[PDB]
Amino acid sequence: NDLRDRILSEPLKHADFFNLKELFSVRSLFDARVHLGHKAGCRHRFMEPYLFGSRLGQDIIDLEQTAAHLQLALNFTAHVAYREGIILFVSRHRQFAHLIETTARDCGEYAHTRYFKGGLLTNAPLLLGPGVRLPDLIIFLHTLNNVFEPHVAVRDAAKMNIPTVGIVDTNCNPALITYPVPGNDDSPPAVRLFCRLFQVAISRAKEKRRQVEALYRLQG
Amino acid sequence: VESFASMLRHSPLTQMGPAKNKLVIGQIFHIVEDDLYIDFGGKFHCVCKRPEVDGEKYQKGTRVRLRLLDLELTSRFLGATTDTTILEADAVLLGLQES
Amino acid sequence: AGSRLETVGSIFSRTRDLIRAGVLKEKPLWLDIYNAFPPLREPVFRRPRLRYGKAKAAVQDIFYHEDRIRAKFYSAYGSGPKAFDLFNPNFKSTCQRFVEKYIELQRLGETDEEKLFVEAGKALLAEGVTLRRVG
Amino acid sequence: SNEDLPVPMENPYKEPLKKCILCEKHVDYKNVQLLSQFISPFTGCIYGRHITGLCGKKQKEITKAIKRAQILGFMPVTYKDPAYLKDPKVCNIKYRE
Amino acid sequence: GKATERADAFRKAKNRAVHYLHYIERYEDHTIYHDISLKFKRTHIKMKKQPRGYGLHCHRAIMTICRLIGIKDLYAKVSGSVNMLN
RNA sequence: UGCCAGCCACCGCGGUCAUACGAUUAACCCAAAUUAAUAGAUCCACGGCGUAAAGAGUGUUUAAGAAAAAAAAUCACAAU
Ligand SMILES: [Mg+2]
Ligand SMILES: [Mg+2]
Ligand SMILES: [Mg+2]
Ligand SMILES: [Mg+2]
Ligand SMILES: [Mg+2]
Ligand SMILES: [Mg+2]
Ligand SMILES: [Mg+2]
Ligand SMILES: [Mg+2]
Ligand SMILES: [Mg+2]
Ligand SMILES: [Mg+2]
Ligand SMILES: [Zn+2]
Repeated sequence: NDLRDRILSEPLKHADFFNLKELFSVRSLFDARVHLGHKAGCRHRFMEPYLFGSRLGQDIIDLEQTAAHLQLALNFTAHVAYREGIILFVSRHRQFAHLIETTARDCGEYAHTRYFKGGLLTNAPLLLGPGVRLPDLIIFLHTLNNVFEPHVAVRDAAKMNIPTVGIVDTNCNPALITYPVPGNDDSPPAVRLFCRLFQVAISRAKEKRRQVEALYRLQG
Repeated sequence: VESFASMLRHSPLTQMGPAKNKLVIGQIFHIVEDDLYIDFGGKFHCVCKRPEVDGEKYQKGTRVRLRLLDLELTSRFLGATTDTTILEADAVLLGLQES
Repeated sequence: AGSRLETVGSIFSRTRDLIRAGVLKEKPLWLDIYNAFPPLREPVFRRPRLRYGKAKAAVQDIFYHEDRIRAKFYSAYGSGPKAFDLFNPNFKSTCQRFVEKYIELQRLGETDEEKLFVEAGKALLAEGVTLRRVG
Repeated sequence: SNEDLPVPMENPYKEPLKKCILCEKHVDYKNVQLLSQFISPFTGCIYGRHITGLCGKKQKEITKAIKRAQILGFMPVTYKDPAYLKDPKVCNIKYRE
Repeated sequence: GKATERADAFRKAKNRAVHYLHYIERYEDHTIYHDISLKFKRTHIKMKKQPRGYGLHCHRAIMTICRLIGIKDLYAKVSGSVNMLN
């Protein structure tokens, strides 16, 4: 009881509890092309503070701000995996969809990279089952769908008070996302690096939860 | 620790300048029976047609040469707030890695 | 049960206000983690209005004096015979070699652009690279 | 202290603006050949911008110079003058398919 | 809540009202913080802060809503269309 | 009783089962007063003018105003 309150409140006093700062770097993102975006006419109006500048009509995303967002995003994902939460990966993009799905299969967390049905997060008991525990966190690797509209599950998670981590490009909407990271979701090295960082974050969180659980067991 | 402006200053894409008439080597990562999906490494893959000569030696992982015209094909039509990306690049085949 | 209005405020503000009111008796774990680790920006809904009038964007164009040298290089000699390799981070182009030797030559105190360009071309020719120019 | 920031200069790679056929040139009503190149051979009509391809200034000057030559008696109306039939074709209209 | 039968519409409205909830900040739990004047569509609503002793001079819908919130003292004046949903 | 007799401030009701007409029972609200009529008090715009009432067919000028912080007049083409 009190020791369970201790094991829940222990990682919240340490900023670097899961030691994720050594996972990535500015050169690591730059070699995997996170700093590129679409054309300057495609720039959404909410991406001007997150844009460093424009290189010959092409948007350049500031990876200092991307790393500053991504440290907090990975730390939040690690803590929500530590507290035994339900984590859902969503990316409506048919070029990596098998790779998101295999990524979630190796993570042990769940994925919806197919068509999102309309009343899924909202009208959960009719679609899924009589008593269904809602997801505790969603990562959007792509916040846009195939017809270049913002994703339905972002709005549905905002309705259902479900926190999210979203990779927003220069044409995306970071307004509804509580933890956005301004980055590139089109280049395969960037997408694979984001999947690898979320993989090692989930694995580190679950293994550290197991070790502190074993420490709690050997305490008494 | 290197700053990000220094890395932008020495990136090859900054050294590219214009995207028109640039000779860039690329790598093919997916084979469709007439369509070659080539990742030249900038942002997007380009799609080319298989040439009638030496068409057997264009496989997965094969390195080719390209002449870039547009790094991303994107236009404005009337009645559109935002431009229409095609999520592709425009490049034509010259040959494959003459060595 | 909850607050499903999208435009009122952030999910954090809605959850803390409903628990402060007393309708929600089960505290979410993500609320405590949010109290620990806040974002840079609070997720409040903002309507994406379109920009009219004389107002434009604040995005600056990325340009350099090195790009000014690259413009004259691409005007005179065009693209380099080495082609381009974007997979190597340390790729040194013939264009960037011309830029570096242009910088090293203007460090000698020559102001004239014609003299700088001619001696940069002959310094390229002394290093063995080929300048085909444009016919 | 950071010298790697971009400078607020203009674009160095601006390729210069594309020019019309008679651009930095001088039009006239006395030369029948130049005015009659932009005219349909079978009917005598004057081609528009989408066939001719000029700056609007030169398109208006060609139109006025032709019409002055039509009224003043220097060039035919109903047909192209057949002595200048074999001139090089600048227009993009294709009559034979 | 809209249904063919009045009782069905009542039940649908009761079940849908708990999904949409606000929290209304009340200064010393009886009155609102400051004077609020607004125009939503074609309805002009001006509500004024009052002291402790004189309570709820409002339109009857506003009186019902303020009683369900917990606001005991308010002034309210509505102008233009007095549509209930607006 | 059955668009008859009739009632009403407005919406309106009475066309053989009227809580609206007439009577009876009951009920509500005032009270040595209660209704009807007529005058008053109050009530229109510090709001609007594309589609609902409203930008007068156009320009210049007198009277009357505002000049509040900073500049400008001026070039292909079918004015008369
Ligand atoms: Mg994209
Ligand atoms: Mg009747
Ligand atoms: Mg009567
Ligand atoms: Mg009867
Ligand atoms: Mg009555
Ligand atoms: Mg009666
Ligand atoms: Mg009025
Ligand atoms: Mg009218
Ligand atoms: Mg008018
Ligand atoms: Mg009139
Ligand atoms: Zn011209």
